[PDB]
Amino acid sequence: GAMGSEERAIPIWWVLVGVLGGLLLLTILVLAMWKVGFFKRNRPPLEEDDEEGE
Amino acid sequence: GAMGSKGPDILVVLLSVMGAILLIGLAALLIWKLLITIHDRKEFAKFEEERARAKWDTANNPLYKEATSTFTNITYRGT
Repeated sequence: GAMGSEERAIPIWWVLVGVLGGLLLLTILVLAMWKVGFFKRNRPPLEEDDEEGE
Repeated sequence: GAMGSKGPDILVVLLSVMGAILLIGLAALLIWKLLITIHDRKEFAKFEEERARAKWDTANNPLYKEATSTFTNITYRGT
């Protein structure tokens, strides 16, 4: 046996359960990228003291 | 079940499923990437916008420093 897959059915549940976690991944990814830029400005090393200048 | 069936493999079919998750996030990644980047395009623009007018609005306007006028002062002349 080989090319044929006697499981001709393609259970969408399985795909759904995976696509469902893709929403779970979509959110963690969306955040992680949001972090790749929202954690950049949170400059915690005391940057510009008074207003902007030198 | 013990992690999917046993005779088959469920690995190949699952491999495709996982791709969708990764792809569904890569598609949303792009959309949200512009949401966080576009928030800056405004200041980034307003930034270079001020540096553009400030010059044309200072590289040739030494009348203000004087007071608020120059010519059009027709009156009793002398020297």
